[PDB]
Amino acid sequence: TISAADIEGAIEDYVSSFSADTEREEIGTVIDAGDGIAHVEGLPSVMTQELLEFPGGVLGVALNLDEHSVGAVILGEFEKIEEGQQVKRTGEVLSVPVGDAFLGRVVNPLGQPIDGQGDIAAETRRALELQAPSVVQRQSVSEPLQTGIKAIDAMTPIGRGQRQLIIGDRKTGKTAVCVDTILNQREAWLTGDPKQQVRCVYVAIGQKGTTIASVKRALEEGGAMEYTTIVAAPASDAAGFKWLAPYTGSAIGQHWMYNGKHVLIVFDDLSKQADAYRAISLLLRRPPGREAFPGDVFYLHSRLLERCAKLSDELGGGSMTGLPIIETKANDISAFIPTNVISITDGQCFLESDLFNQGVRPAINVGVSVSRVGGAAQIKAMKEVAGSLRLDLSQYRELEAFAAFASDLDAASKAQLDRGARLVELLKQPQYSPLAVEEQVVAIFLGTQGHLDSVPVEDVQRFESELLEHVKASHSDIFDGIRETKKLSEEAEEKLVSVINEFKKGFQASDGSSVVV
Amino acid sequence: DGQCFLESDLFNQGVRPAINVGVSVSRVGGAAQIKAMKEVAGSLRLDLSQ
Amino acid sequence: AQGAQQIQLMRQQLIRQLRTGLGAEAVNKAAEIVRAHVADPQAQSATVDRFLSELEQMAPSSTSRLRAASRQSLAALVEKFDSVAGGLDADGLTNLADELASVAKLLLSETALNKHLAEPTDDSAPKVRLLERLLSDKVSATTLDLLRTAVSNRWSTESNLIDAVEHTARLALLKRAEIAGEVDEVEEQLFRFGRVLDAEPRLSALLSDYTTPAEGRVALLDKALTGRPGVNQTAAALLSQTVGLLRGERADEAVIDLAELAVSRRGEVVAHVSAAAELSDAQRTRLTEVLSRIYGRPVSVQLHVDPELLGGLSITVGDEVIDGSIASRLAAAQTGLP
Amino acid sequence: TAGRVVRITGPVVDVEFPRGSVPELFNALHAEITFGALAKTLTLEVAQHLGDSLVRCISMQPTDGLVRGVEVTDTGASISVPVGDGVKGHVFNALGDCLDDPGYGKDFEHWSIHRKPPAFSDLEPRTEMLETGLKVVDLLTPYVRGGKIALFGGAGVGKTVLIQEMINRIARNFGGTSVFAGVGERTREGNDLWVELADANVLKDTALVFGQMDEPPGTRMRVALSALTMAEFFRDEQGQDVLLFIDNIFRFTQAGSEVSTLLGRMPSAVGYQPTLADEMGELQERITSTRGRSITSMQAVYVPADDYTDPAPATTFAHLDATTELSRAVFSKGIFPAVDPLASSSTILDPAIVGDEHYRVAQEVIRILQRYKDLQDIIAILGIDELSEEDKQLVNRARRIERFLSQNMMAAEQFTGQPGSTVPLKETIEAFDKLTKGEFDHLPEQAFFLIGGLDDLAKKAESLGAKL
Amino acid sequence: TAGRVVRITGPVVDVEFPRGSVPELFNALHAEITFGALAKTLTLEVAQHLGDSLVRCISMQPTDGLVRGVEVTDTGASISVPVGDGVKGHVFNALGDCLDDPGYGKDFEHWSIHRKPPAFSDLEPRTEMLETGLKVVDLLTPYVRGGKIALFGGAGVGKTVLIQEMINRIARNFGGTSVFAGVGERTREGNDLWVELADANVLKDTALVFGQMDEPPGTRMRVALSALTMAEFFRDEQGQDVLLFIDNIFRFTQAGSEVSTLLGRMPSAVGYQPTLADEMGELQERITSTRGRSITSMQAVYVPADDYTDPAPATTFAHLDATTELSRAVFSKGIFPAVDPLASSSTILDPAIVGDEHYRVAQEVIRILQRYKDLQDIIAILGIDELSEEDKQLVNRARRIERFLSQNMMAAEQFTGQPGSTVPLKETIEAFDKLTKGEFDHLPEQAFFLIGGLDDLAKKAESL
Amino acid sequence: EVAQTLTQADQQLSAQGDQVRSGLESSVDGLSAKLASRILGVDVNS
Ligand SMILES: Nc1ncnc2c1ncn2[C@@H]1O[C@H](COP(=O)(O)OP(=O)(O)OP(=O)(O)O)[C@@H](O)[C@H]1O
Ligand SMILES: Nc1ncnc2c1ncn2[C@@H]1O[C@H](COP(=O)(O)OP(=O)(O)O)[C@@H](O)[C@H]1O
Ligand SMILES: Nc1ncnc2c1ncn2[C@@H]1O[C@H](COP(=O)(O)OP(=O)(O)O)[C@@H](O)[C@H]1O
Ligand SMILES: [Mg+2]
Ligand SMILES: [Mg+2]
Repeated sequence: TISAADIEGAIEDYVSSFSADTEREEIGTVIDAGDGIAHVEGLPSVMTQELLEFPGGVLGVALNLDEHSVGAVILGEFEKIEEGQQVKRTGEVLSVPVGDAFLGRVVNPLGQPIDGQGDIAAETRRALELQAPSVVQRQSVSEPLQTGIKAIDAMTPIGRGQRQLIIGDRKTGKTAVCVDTILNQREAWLTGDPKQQVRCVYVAIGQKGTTIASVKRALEEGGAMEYTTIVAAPASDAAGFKWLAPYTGSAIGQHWMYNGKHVLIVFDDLSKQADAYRAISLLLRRPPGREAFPGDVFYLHSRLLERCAKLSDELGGGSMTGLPIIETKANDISAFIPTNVISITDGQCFLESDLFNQGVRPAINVGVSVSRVGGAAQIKAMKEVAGSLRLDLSQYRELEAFAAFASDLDAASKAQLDRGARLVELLKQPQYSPLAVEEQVVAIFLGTQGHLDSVPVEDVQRFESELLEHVKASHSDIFDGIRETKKLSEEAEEKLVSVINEFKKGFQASDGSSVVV
Repeated sequence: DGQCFLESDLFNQGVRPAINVGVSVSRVGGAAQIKAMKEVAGSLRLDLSQ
Repeated sequence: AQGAQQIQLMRQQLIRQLRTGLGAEAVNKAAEIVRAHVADPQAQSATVDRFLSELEQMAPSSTSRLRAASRQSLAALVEKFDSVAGGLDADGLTNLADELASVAKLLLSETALNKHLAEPTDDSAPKVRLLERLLSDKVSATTLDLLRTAVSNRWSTESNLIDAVEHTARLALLKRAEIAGEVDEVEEQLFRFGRVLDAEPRLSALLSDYTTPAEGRVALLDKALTGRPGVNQTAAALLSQTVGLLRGERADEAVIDLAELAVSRRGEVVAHVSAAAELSDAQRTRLTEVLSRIYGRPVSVQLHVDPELLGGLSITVGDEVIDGSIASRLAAAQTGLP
Repeated sequence: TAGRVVRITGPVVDVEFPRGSVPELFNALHAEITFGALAKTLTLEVAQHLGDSLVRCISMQPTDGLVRGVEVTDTGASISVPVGDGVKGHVFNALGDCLDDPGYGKDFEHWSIHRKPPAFSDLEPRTEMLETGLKVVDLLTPYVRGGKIALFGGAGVGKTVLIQEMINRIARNFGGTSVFAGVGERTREGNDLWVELADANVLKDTALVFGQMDEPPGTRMRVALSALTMAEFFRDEQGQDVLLFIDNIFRFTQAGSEVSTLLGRMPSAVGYQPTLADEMGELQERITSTRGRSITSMQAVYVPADDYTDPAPATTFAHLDATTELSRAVFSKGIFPAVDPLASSSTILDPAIVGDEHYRVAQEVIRILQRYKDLQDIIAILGIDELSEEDKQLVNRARRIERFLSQNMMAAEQFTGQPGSTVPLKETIEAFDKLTKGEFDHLPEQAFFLIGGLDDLAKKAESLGAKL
Repeated sequence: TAGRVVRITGPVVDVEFPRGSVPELFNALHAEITFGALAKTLTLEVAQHLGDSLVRCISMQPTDGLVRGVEVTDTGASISVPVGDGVKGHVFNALGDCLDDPGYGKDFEHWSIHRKPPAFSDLEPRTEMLETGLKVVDLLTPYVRGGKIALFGGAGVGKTVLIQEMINRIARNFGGTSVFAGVGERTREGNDLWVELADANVLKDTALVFGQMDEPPGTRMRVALSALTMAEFFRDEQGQDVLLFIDNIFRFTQAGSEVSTLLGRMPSAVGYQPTLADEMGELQERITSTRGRSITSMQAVYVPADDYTDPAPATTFAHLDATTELSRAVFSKGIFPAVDPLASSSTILDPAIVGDEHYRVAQEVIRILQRYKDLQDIIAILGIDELSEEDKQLVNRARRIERFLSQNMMAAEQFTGQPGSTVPLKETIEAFDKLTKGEFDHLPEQAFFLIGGLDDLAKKAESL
Repeated sequence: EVAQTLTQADQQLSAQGDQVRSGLESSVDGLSAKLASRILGVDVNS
């Protein structure tokens, strides 16, 4: 029922209100151009990092300023640049629109929608290079950010305002972990309380377009597009777009954060951004260093990642949580960019191909993964249940060499071996299935209280799942108590124990045995 | 179109020519052999690799 | 719900497509309408008048390649030339310009001499002794003193020294023009020659090359461009001298620089104005006054008609342009439509 | 209004033009080499505007015999290649000239080889299996119809043999059009493929575009674009399913790196051009299926020096839906195809798409092979007899599984004399389920080497003195 | 006499000054970014004299929004930080600006951060021991007065509590002060340290200087010198013992490498700056004892790739006098401080320095602990009863020794009401000599937890 | 069901868009003249 009235009114309002009164403009000339870099003479009053307009609506960013000319990174359609073209200065450094209308949209590093869903109504504009919150503008990270992944939420917990690196080889399950976190934020979104809601920003750098589409489909299937924005800089985009995409996502998240909201931003992945920045720097003839990177690549990533902060109560108490992704080659965490990002972040989740092939999914290496925030980012129940996990798993890894000599081992060593095997089975989790904090608490309680000791290892997973189902269908009061009080009360604990024993009476091992007692 | 890899370790062992059978290959294969040789040496390289 | 969202989104997309098509058709129709409107030259005059009124409303506001040492030394040399030329006669000015051009060509030829005269050194008296032993009496007193001053000061690069000498020569000739009271004619001729050279790349390329003999190139310029009957003598002499002393600078660019220097000699600012058609005397006075007010300094307007303007004016001063072009308005309309 | 050559250095040529006649970037220019022995017409692609009306260009043909100051003509457009149904059944070079019939296709529609990729809103994930009949590929690295598939490997591990095998299995019974892009590969291989397609009767449905490793770097840079332009025409205009084969896509990157330093670009890490990722991204993002328009692309990716951490393959990995990684170790063990089952991957290998049974069997196979890889060093030093009984069982199972992943291929007969075989997906899943349970532990491992399905296994075991 | 910006390349800025007004090397120049969003005052540090009145400088702040030709003002002196007792209890950056109170200290005496080490004749030729009062450190890894102590430890090992304890002990026992230098400091961690020190009430005795991660490499390079200058004022003008904390020194080295790369210098081996050793020596030689006063430094050291032969740790360890390794294994046992007695070491645990009795007792303790570590595997797998009787005796003695190395720290009083203890060196030596002889093997294990000398041991023994 | 609804809605929208394109062709002249007058700066009915 498209009426021509709206089209006519819109075009009439455009034309009638169209005024292009002449304004004095500083203009330079393109003196040379090559592979995404244009050198432009003139523009004496241009600012460093200013945005420049080239004919045909092409955009550049002034990076190299010298007496002879200005070096400009072309943000797209570089083939349209020609020697002699007139370049205008916009008088503005890079900035992006920001507002609540960006939720559920896919935009490019300039904030322009690329999902084909029309315009985005911008609340305001934010410069990409605004300073991060100062040392005295923050408060200690204390609120948990539940990823829904038991391994992370128990071993390397993430708090709101924390920067947790996700580092590993390709195809180790990093994007899966980040997408699981974003999906897990859905219940908090449905709560409707801004103190619990988490707005998600997924920044895709260098990924092929179909991969970004697959990620968007995964988010939609879980209803995460309602509170998620995607900043996309696919592999076909200019190096400038790949360099700027994390800053655009950070600017949107910062607009939300400074208004008292809590934001989760994923950078997938910063290695591609570093490569794009290196390409730009080399094409600008800036001196190279190790791995040919410029002398400010660490500055690049550190300035990006220090904007993720937990703001003080004076500034609204908002927060932005960073989940940068780093792809290692042959698990070389000693490489330049992995070293920088590891030094920058507050904790690391190391994913490994060998663990993944062993069936340990998510393939997080609990031995080396760390979270410096630690228990401050956990609820009391998780702190209590997960206290012994680290030492138990370390002892299990120590004892694994004696798997076949269990008879020779004394009672304590054999018990530790069995407990560790069951705990490793417990930390396994299927993809696209985050768990609520109460369910994670109950599962870890099963693991660490010996209630899986009688269950065969090969059945542990199934047992857990079924048990978590059973409670959710008949004893949800346990989950409700955990969620409301954030601790496992003694009465709730004993009720859970009785429920576990009855369910064990009801459960069947895959080998036809009995799991009772 | 293929390579004959020669190793000093094989040479010192008495394998002369010291052709490393596993990583040495001809990209033309049986087309470069007479029928009798192709018949008697069809799977010799794979057999020696195994 | 996802399906309903998709249906609504496709409806909105079709609405957007219709909007874009309607806007494009409207822009084309308006372009034809304005093209018809500018058929009458009175329409062009009216558009220029409106743009000049806008400029009158527009609020006012406020060589660079030389490095520090070279720029300071050239400043000293030009000040010395100004002091020398306090009362110099026109014939003396012509002779001084010719002698300075000869010295510049000599420095170009004697690469070792130029390098030894250009190497920075704190002391200057030995340089003066060398210069005197070279051409103490061959040239007049004024030229010898000017060369002494030039070699005294410090030059960031060797080439700059030659440039300095050439600059002096130009100034001398311009001074002669000032004495002749014909600087307007020389400026007009220089701008005309620069414009024709810019529009004639082949002659500019042939004249710009420095490998061919200088005398032959000057003769070619004379029998081709500057030997015509209706040419100012002073402008022709200046152009011939600069082409004979070209170190590699492009001929059209060199002529434009010469015209810029000639106008700057009066303190004016050269404003390049593109128009749809030639302006009137009242329009020219209005434009000159308004440009001077906007930039404060007096402005000399070099009108350059172009038919694609369709109206208004496109003014360029320094590195800053005011684009009253109607074509620019059409481009804005064609790029601003949703 | 014509330019002139100013500087010549290898394949890079500087050309000076008059004011306002500087050709746009990527424009094709023409120059003459008049020396009798090497007389020809150079096609130069404008690569950079150097300023002062100078342009740096890459020569598409060898510059031997080129003279400074010769006239350079601007065509006003990029390199363009013929498009249409007429290109099917013919062999072209990077410039669109018909090799097997010179002058053919000159009257066809011509498309510029430089083109923007599909808009993001037009992109659609593909999650449909493309059954091949190869056990390892079908089980552990299932290919995607309409998706991007790559074969990674070092020199001489079987990338080309597997490409020919997939042409035999997929293209032979393909309804739509096929495009093969020989990019910086052996001319002998190109001739062999041409003859093989002619004999198989697949040539009539195939467009071949060859730029060989003997060509200058510019041809190796642009031949992939030419073939992709033909494939893009088939996808967008004719609206039919397209099979695209590229061998070897790494040669595009290698030629780019070859000319990078002569173009004045400061080298990046490992001697590659600074623009490696951006150029590869443009080219790869053009190779894709849009909504309703399917291109199934299979690319051979050379891994320099077997180093999978090399920036070229590392950057290429991000552009694939499925990757079959060939290993030198597997090759040297005599296992063909030399697929590394632990390093290869596929995006559709999840229970939702392939089903619970397929996923579980594949994961069990991967787990067993990973454990065997872990135990190999211990077996080498201390011997198998020092392993636990369960580990001995797993080692035997893993050896049998790794042998059974090998297969006699149709394209491998020329190398072994054994005719190839094809295994249905259901049979593969059942056989590997049986293997992972130790149902064939009693058979010798040699019985599992280079065979097809379970019937072949039984026959070979009987020939070796054992009963399946 | 003011300059002007000519070239801008990231944090590298070229400035042209009049002929006779070129600033000296390392002079601080001021420029203005007037763009509203990014308005600020850039501090540039003159790095090179390029000739023709051009200088090349490193911007201490991001140069986004800077325009060519803007006026550049020479301050006439290098970066200068405020000094005096007024800097205690406040947080500063590498440029001397107070972060918790902008403008504070702008009127104090200001000292240039580039200073020479003490004259060769003014150096103390004889090494001295810094009696901290902690049993483990004093006995096994004595700290050198005016020396350098590397600190190793992951998260959740007590490193922050150890730093607070050292602040307490230098302020109380030595009547000194502390300067914390957060090099490459994470802003979250800097804020956490600020609040923690304020809560523990030791902030009044500490001056915090933060060069944050999100700042260009220049400030991360110069923050260590700034903190060292404050400490040097405390040592030389106030005649106080100073304890300087550097975290992380490797980040200082890496910032130096980044600056060297930005200036176009050709990298040395493994990509480090050619002057790596020179920079490290310039920083470290200023930390010494002189005229009876000293600056003792405890520096967190990062070892790339865990490769101790890497040029950065290799150059750093040329100046370190002691090493303290904090281990999660010790921490889990409840032993505080969680110093690994076997991994930690000191270069002055030599009879010629600490005395023969001290060395003998320390060696006996180390031997017992090493044998216990060796028997740990048998204990864990085969069981304790599997061991011989002598092995059981040594296990008991080693357990008592290792629990006795724990101490009730002053910083721990904020967690448990019990205050801290200071064990004199002689008391520690004699107590551990008695313990190694097995004269307390009959006492309960818990009696050796978190106590001071022998009097506390007896008091807790009677309590059990 | 979603696919069937999508195709039917696509056909309906295409038909409606054809109708709207036919309808809107009358008012382009007036708004184009208004745009020309605005850019020219003089109100011209033409
Ligand atoms: N918890 C999990 N359980 C099972 N499979 C998983 C799990 N997490 C990820 N996967 C699978 O592992 C493969 C790699 O996952 P993912 O793409 O998230 O990894 P990545 O490291 O981000 O990869 P890439 O290098 O392609 O960016 C995919 O098949 C994904 O389905
Ligand atoms: N399936 C196979 N069976 C037997 N031999 C093979 C097989 N695949 C490859 N080979 C051998 O390995 C060589 C390398 O194969 P090819 O793919 O042509 O090289 P590349 O791997 O470098 O592309 C072949 O020439 C052939 O001799
Ligand atoms: N001596 C001690 N007594 C009581 N608690 C301690 C002691 N040492 C450390 N802790 C506890 O251990 C934790 C260590 O954290 P922190 O001091 O930040 O060091 P790190 O940075 O190594 O984690 C602290 O939260 C503290 O409560
Ligand atoms: Mg990923
Ligand atoms: Mg090949």
